[PDB]
Amino acid sequence: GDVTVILNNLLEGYDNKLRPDIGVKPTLIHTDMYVNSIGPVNAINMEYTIDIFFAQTWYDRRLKFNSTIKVLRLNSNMVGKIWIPDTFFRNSKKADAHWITTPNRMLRIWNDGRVLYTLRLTIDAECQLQLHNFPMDEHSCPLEFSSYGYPREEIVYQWKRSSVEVGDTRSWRLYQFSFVGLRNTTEVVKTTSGDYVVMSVYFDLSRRMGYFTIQTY
Amino acid sequence: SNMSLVKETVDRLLKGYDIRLRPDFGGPPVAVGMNIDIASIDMVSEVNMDYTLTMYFQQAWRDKRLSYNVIPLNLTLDNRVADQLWVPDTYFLNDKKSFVHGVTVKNRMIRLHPDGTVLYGLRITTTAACMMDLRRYPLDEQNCTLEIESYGYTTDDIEFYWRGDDNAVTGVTKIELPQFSIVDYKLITKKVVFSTGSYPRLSLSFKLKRNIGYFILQTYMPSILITILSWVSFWINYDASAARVALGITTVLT
Amino acid sequence: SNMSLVKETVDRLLKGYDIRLRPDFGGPPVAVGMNIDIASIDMVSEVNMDYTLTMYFQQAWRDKRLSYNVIPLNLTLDNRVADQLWVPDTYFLNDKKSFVHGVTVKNRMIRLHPDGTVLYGLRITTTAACMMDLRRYPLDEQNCTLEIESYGYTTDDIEFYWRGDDNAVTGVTKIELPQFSIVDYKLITKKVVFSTGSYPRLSLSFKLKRNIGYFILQTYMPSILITILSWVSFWINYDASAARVALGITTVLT
Amino acid sequence: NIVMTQSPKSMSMSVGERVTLSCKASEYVGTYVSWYQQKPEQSPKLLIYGASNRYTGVPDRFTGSGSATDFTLTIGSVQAEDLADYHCGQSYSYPTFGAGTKLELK
Amino acid sequence: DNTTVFTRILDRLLDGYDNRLRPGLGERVTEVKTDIFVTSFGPVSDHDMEYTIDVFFRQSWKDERLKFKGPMTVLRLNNLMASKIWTPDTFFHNGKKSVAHNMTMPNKLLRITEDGTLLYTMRLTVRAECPMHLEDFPMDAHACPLKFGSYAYTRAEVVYEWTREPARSVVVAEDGSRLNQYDLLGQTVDSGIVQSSTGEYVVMTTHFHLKRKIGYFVIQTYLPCIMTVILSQVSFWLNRESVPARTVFGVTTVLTMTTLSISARNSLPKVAYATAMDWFIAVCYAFVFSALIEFATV
Amino acid sequence: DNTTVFTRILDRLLDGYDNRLRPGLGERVTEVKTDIFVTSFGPVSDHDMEYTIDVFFRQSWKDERLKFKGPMTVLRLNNLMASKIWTPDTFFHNGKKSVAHNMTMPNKLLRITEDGTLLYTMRLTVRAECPMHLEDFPMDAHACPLKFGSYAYTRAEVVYEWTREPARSVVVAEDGSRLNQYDLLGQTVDSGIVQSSTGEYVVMTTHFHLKRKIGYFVIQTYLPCIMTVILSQVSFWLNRESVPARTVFGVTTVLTMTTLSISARNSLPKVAYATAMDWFIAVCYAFVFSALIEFATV
Amino acid sequence: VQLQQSGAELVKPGASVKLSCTASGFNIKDTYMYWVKQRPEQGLEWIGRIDPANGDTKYDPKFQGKATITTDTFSNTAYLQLSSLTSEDTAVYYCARKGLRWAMDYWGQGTSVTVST
Ligand SMILES: *[C@@H]1O[C@H](CO)[C@@H](O[C@@H]2O[C@H](CO)[C@@H](O[C@@H]3O[C@H](CO[C@H]4O[C@H](CO[C@H]5O[C@H](CO)[C@@H](O)[C@H](O)[C@@H]5O[C@H]5O[C@H](CO)[C@@H](O)[C@H](O)[C@@H]5O)[C@@H](O)[C@H](O[C@H]5O[C@H](CO)[C@@H](O)[C@H](O)[C@@H]5O)[C@@H]4O)[C@@H](O)[C@H](O[C@H]4O[C@H](CO)[C@@H](O)[C@H](O)[C@@H]4O[C@H]4O[C@H](CO)[C@@H](O)[C@H](O)[C@@H]4O[C@H]4O[C@H](CO)[C@@H](O)[C@H](O)[C@@H]4O)[C@@H]3O)[C@H](O)[C@H]2NC(C)=O)[C@H](O)[C@H]1NC(C)=O
Ligand SMILES: *[C@@H]1O[C@H](CO)[C@@H](O[C@@H]2O[C@H](CO)[C@@H](O[C@@H]3O[C@H](CO)[C@@H](O)[C@H](O)[C@@H]3O)[C@H](O)[C@H]2NC(C)=O)[C@H](O)[C@H]1NC(C)=O
Ligand SMILES: *[C@@H]1O[C@H](CO)[C@@H](O[C@@H]2O[C@H](CO)[C@@H](O[C@@H]3O[C@H](CO)[C@@H](O)[C@H](O)[C@@H]3O)[C@H](O)[C@H]2NC(C)=O)[C@H](O)[C@H]1NC(C)=O
Ligand SMILES: *[C@@H]1O[C@H](CO)[C@@H](O[C@@H]2O[C@H](CO)[C@@H](O[C@@H]3O[C@H](CO)[C@@H](O)[C@H](O)[C@@H]3O)[C@H](O)[C@H]2NC(C)=O)[C@H](O)[C@H]1NC(C)=O
Ligand SMILES: *[C@@H]1O[C@H](CO)[C@@H](O[C@@H]2O[C@H](CO)[C@@H](O)[C@H](O)[C@H]2NC(C)=O)[C@H](O)[C@H]1NC(C)=O
Ligand SMILES: Cc1ccc(-c2nc3ccc(C)cn3c2CC(=O)N(C)C)cc1
Ligand SMILES: Cc1ccc(-c2nc3ccc(C)cn3c2CC(=O)N(C)C)cc1
Ligand SMILES: Cc1ccc(-c2nc3ccc(C)cn3c2CC(=O)N(C)C)cc1
Ligand SMILES: *[C@@H]1O[C@H](CO)[C@@H](O)[C@H](O)[C@H]1NC(C)=O
Ligand SMILES: *[C@@H]1O[C@H](CO)[C@@H](O)[C@H](O)[C@H]1NC(C)=O
Repeated sequence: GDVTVILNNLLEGYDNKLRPDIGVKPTLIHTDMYVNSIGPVNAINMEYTIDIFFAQTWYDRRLKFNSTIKVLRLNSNMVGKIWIPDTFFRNSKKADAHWITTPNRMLRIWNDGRVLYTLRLTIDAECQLQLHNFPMDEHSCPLEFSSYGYPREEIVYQWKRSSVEVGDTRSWRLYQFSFVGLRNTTEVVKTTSGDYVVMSVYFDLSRRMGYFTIQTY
Repeated sequence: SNMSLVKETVDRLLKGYDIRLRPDFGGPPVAVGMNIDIASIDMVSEVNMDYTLTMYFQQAWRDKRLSYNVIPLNLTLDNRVADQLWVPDTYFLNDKKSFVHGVTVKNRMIRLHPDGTVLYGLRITTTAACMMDLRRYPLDEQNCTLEIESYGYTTDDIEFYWRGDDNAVTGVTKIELPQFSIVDYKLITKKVVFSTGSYPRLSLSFKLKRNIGYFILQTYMPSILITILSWVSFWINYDASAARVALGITTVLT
Repeated sequence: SNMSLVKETVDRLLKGYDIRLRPDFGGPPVAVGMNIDIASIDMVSEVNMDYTLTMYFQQAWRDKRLSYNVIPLNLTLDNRVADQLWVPDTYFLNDKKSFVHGVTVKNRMIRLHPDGTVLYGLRITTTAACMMDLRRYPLDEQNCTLEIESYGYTTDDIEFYWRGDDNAVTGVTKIELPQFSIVDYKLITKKVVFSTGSYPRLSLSFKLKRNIGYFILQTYMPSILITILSWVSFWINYDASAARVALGITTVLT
Repeated sequence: NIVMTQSPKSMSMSVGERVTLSCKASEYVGTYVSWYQQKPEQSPKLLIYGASNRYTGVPDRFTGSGSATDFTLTIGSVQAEDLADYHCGQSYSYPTFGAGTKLELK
Repeated sequence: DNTTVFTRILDRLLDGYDNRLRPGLGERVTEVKTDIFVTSFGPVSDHDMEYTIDVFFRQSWKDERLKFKGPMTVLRLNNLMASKIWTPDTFFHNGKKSVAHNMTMPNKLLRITEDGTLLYTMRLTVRAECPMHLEDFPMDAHACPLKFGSYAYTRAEVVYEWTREPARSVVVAEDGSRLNQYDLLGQTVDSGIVQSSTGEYVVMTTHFHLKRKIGYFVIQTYLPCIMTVILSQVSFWLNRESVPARTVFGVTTVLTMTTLSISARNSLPKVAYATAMDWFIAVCYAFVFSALIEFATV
Repeated sequence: DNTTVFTRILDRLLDGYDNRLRPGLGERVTEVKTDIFVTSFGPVSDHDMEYTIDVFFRQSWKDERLKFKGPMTVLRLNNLMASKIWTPDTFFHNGKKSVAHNMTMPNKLLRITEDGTLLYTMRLTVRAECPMHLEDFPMDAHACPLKFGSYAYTRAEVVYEWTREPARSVVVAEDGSRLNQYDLLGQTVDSGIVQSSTGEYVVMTTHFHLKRKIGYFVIQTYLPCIMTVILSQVSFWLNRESVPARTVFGVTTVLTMTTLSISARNSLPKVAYATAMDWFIAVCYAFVFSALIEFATV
Repeated sequence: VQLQQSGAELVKPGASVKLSCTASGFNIKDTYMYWVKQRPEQGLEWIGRIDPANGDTKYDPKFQGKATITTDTFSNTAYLQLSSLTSEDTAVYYCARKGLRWAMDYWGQGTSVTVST
């Protein structure tokens, strides 16, 4: 098929070990996030669960192609063939993608080499709760992420105005907390291996005193 | 260009590369420098006699075969390359279960330098066995440790050292624990001998002191009171048997 | 000799071997004999309505593509050969979580015979669901089963039978349970019809009778003797209202 | 057996204005209600498949809605071609059609 | 021999086959027919607000590239063949942690018909989130959903449909019911669209209607609460002069109502609102406390 | 390069090598010398009737195919070489669940001597079952076994043996003891034969002898029981008029006895038979009741 | 794309009649084939359906035996045969194809089956 020929040409002479523009300029990655759910906030382990659809967009000069097909809509089969940024969540106790029935990954490539790569993730992010004022305490704690091995000189992350959007919020697992709102942030963090662009999303959570009223007051 | 040349050099580096043989297979030992960045110490448990430790575990060694001069920059490569490169078989002797984080990809770093150095980062959560002496509980201080050594390579083949020897472990100050305070930490280098040979051992140890404030109010205060009320029986006349007997015996039950 | 000969025999056997096709792909069904050696019934929980069974699961069938006559002895090959051969897609319908033991290596066996027979063994521990009727608890007798079935192959492609039909399952009499006893067991051969076809099913089931000994001294004796204590109210003088009140309310709290 | 009650049984509403056909189902038929148009002496033609989906080459004045048991078909503005019998059918179970309602102009 | 013809057929099928492209990529829309057989409806977890379900997940679609001519009309192939061909990337919208079973071998089957039709069934244990409003607890009923659809393929490329009549397309095994405190009244299916920033996706919905059984809650909370109330009541028949007796009755009964309250609240999740059992416990507590006040006034 | 000679040596060793065939497959018996170094004797779970142990499992055997002549006498090779050659498939007969640690890399060792001897070590955490009778609980000793042998290889193909003297082949690190309530007295080894449905196998057995420490059970169950008995007896010295006081003594002493009886049983698994602690609790219980009956009759 | 249903048939009472529905532009094996009768100036009523790939047939409970749906995958045709014909069977019989959301998207021109002497 035509798409088969295009995909064969794209991968021919392609080194997925090397990021785009390796010796030229930092690779600019645009990230969006759909907060499907903010799971329970259990203070005993000092963590909270969140289910998101993470999206990342960058430009790969090696993936340019000329054809009437304007976008190559692909499944997870190609995710491991092209270069993918090594984004990781810095405050995650443990996170895993979803693998049923197949890897919950999408890949779309445009004519100009732009790549869109989304995947489904559930993260047990850890954030310290200052339990002073509990159970009247209000918390606003983050979900940070960055590139593991690429400092700011090689990978730069950037948000979008409509990057972070939330679900319905009625089916969320928050029982003793209420989702006030969220804000995003970007900064540079000094690390043993260099300086990294760290992207943060803060979820403001207000406690519900109704349950603990009945329980103890 | 700066892409064709990079691809060419990386192809040359991995062509005819024997992953089975360590750098300087027949020669002197390879020197591996260790950095740790303690992301957190999640939970210290007395029942299980262990503690969980998330950290960025970095190892630096020099490999002649991975030296290049046609490009004046440090090549960070997609961590899938580590499956094609030799890396030291470091292991933690006193760990129960540990994993490398794997979202969105394996939290692993390989960085090459023109002189041949290789930086190998890993993000590891480790539940390490830490036997505790509870004679003075909850007035006790524990000494949980992490024992790092090479499995297959003896001291004729590998030597471990702390990269910096003082600022090799970072983030201990930023660590926070609900029940413990980190008094200090020490970095030790030594060699341990087994029947199979002698191996280089690094040890990272923390001094943890229990925060008594919780326990005072939680346990001692009810005890102190109950044993105070138990004295109320004295002020009551011995004629009234029921009140005094009930008070004493219920204090014993409590 | 006896080494190059065996190597070339095994190489010829695996040459042009289509793992995608069962023995007699277009012919009659392949017969698979099931042999089990129960190692232990590790735990039986009413909370989770399941039990844990460790066993040596053996399967025997004939693959004429794996027939050799140039060497007279049964061939035992490294267990990794099982990945290059065809094995029946047996599964346990009612297992919630199960695994093949993998220390020091995958606990798997491949034994070939000159006629083409293949003996394929696994050490499997599976947590299997069995709904329990607790109406007569703790005097109840449970009947927990393991349902062995083929997934993708219908009765036209594969058939299951118990090798021996009485000695197919061994080791049951040796099993000891802290709070149970194996009254008996049965081996059943039948067929199940699904929307996608008819499949062969084998069922190994156990009759478990709960031991009342623990429950006596755990729940029955305390209640009985609390009732005995409660009756003591009658012997006390009826004037002492407070004494009898305390006695009765204490019995209710117990 | 789901019974689809279709009302009104007939209409003589004036041309050019809104028409509302309401079809009700005895049981739950999630969104598998379809609307067919049957001009005199001719086979039915599918207008709405599923609930609130238009078939290819259908005038945009047709639009349907409905969730569990209450489904309706709306025409923005009647035309001379819309003088036909309309039937609502469910496909959640073995198919059953409504009594069908006749559209008339006057 | 005796299978070299079939080996040739299979090798020809895969030859020049791109499994990165859906069937009919440019000509048409891939229509996937889905079917579910529930071999067991697992226990419902209220604290986690999820339910477990073990299913045979069946999907069928037509692939022109897999047409073949041979002695056999249907090729019953191993599961490993399924990885070499294109298969739909279905995922469960509300699935939390689902395991694909693999003992002894991957519980998957692939069947290819000479006309190109494919049947692809897999065995799964799906753990899906079932949001619940527990205002009527323990006399509450829920419609636990099981939504699923395609990841990375929009309505314009992949659409899902039920293999047979929607009412008969989700089948629950009669003997398969691992529920302890729930009753499965029935299941209901629907098909819809998911509006996403990346496009419009087809979502197939199934709702399992569960009504909670009250026997356990009766025995553990309501009958004990009524008995505690009556134990507080009997103090009125007691002698007025037995002040210690009545005081002991009242205080012990109030302590008993507190322990039942605290033990009953832990069973259900830590929801903010107040459930029916909470109101019953509160009113019983009020009754016992009023009995205590009455004794105090006497 | 200095490394080219060793690459050539390793390529010649693995050329035409079948890792599917044991050394001396047709001619002799592969004799595997075994050795264990216990880096820590994990906790012993009485309730589950199991114990955990962390070891360096050492196995040595001779492979004539791996003879080489090079500048060095021993090849200390990366553990990935172990997968390229034949290794024995040792397994633990009574192992409930084992871990082959691979942090940061497979904790395996492979040393090839110029004459073809192999040393294959690995770090394992073995959770093994230890059947244990608790009649004398808490004054009970156990000999927890650790049986291991070959899977799929009969005594006519693979036989195991201890490297050093049998009394010196299982070595326990002096600082490596994770026991809390058990005392490790020593270990004994034995070698025997096991008959299975598949054939005759060599089984290597190690017995770890454990003595339970009584201090916890002393302070938790005995002193409370003796104190309860004496507290029940104090009621004897009280006045015969103080009827409510002695009644409260009796009832709450019995309360404590029942609480101790229920709280002692959960300290050990659900065993049908009665333990020594149960007999002691029952006797103290009978004494308390005896005292109560004395008060009631007087 | 089009179902070339047979022509109008005149049948004496009590005489069986065979109605054929010929499909073109698609393979009937792909989808279900339906049969619907409409009485003179009356609502439609489903008779039965056939799954040509499998061969299964389901019927309106009121048509058991009175109707028989069969297919010829080789001929790409669907047949409806009524065992016995009475005064109530004088209607118009339609052949329909299963559609997107289980809707009867394509209908045949219909056959007039009058029962008269
Ligand atoms: C110490 O030892 C540990 C134990 O060995 C070790 O952990 C193991 O690490 C390895 C490597 O890191 C893991 O292997 C990877 O797994 C990735 C997925 O991981 C998830 O899923 C697996 C289970 O795998 C099953 O399910 C997935 C999901 O779809 C399937 O992808 C698999 O095929 C497989 O399906 C089979 O099994 C099913 C049921 O069991 C059957 O029903 C089914 O029929 C199949 O038989 C889990 O094990 C993972 O859980 C673990 O990891 C998480 C990490 O967070 C932990 O949290 C958790 O606790 C567990 O520990 C996890 O859930 C794979 O994606 C990956 O494979 C890709 O990459 C490699 C490397 O490049 C390729 O070689 C490979 O071919 C794959 O690339 C192809 O596929 C991707 C799509 O994913 C494409 O984008 C890509 O382009 C490429 O496509 C090309 O090739 C295709 C061929 O595959 C071809 O079809 C295409 O057309 C195209 O040409 C890799 O396999 C392994 O899972 C770990 N196991 C465990 C137990 O941890 C640990 O690392 C060691 N530690 C150290 C320090 O060394
Ligand atoms: C926690 O426990 C560990 C282990 O017991 C303690 O490590 C010990 O540290 C001391 C002081 O650094 C070591 O003593 C040194 O011994 C060498 C031996 O040659 C000697 O040359 C030095 O002069 C020094 O005396 C000791 O060896 C070491 N223990 C082990 C087993 O290596 C640690 O100090 C404890 N506390 C903390 C906070 O880590
Ligand atoms: C589910 O069970 C299947 C059935 O065994 C597992 O498939 C097995 O997957 C392993 C791991 O990839 C395969 O081993 C690999 O072989 C390749 C060469 O083909 C080699 O390069 C790798 O290093 C590795 O050794 C194995 O062949 C394969 N077995 C078969 C017959 O399918 C599957 O892994 C299981 N899924 C999981 C991860 O739970
Ligand atoms: C545990 O429960 C299972 C499930 O009910 C019991 O298996 C049942 O065993 C009986 C007798 O062995 C089977 O009945 C037989 O059916 C054959 C069919 O050909 C018939 O020829 C015989 O006359 C007899 O009626 C029954 O089918 C079977 N249940 C199922 C579902 O297959 C089992 O006996 C129970 N106890 C134990 C110790 O396993
Ligand atoms: C999320 O990040 C984006 C980008 O950093 C923020 O977008 C800015 O929004 C403000 C409105 O308050 C505009 O005035 C700026 O021009 C926007 N910046 C850009 C680059 O478009 C957005 O505010 C952030 N959302 C938060 C913090 O909640
Ligand atoms: C940044 C971003 C935003 C949306 C997605 C996304 N991609 C899909 C594909 C399919 C389905 C069903 C849902 N997807 C969602 C999430 C969504 O829109 N929901 C849940 C309503 C991915 C990344
Ligand atoms: C199975 C069962 C048995 C007894 C209880 C129970 N627990 C209490 C606590 C306190 C008071 C006052 C009365 N209680 C009762 C009374 C009862 O339930 N009966 C009489 C049937 C609960 C469950
Ligand atoms: C750590 C600890 C604390 C208290 C006990 C304890 N539990 C009981 C129950 C009953 C009676 C009469 C006395 N008890 C005592 C105190 C005791 O017996 N001593 C001092 C000899 C046991 C362990
Ligand atoms: C490469 O890494 C070294 C590490 O010390 C650093 O000093 C140097 O500045 C880096 N070079 C560039 C061009 O960033
Ligand atoms: C193989 O094993 C079977 C059964 O154990 C036995 O009957 C047969 O003789 C063996 N073959 C050889 C060559 O020893």
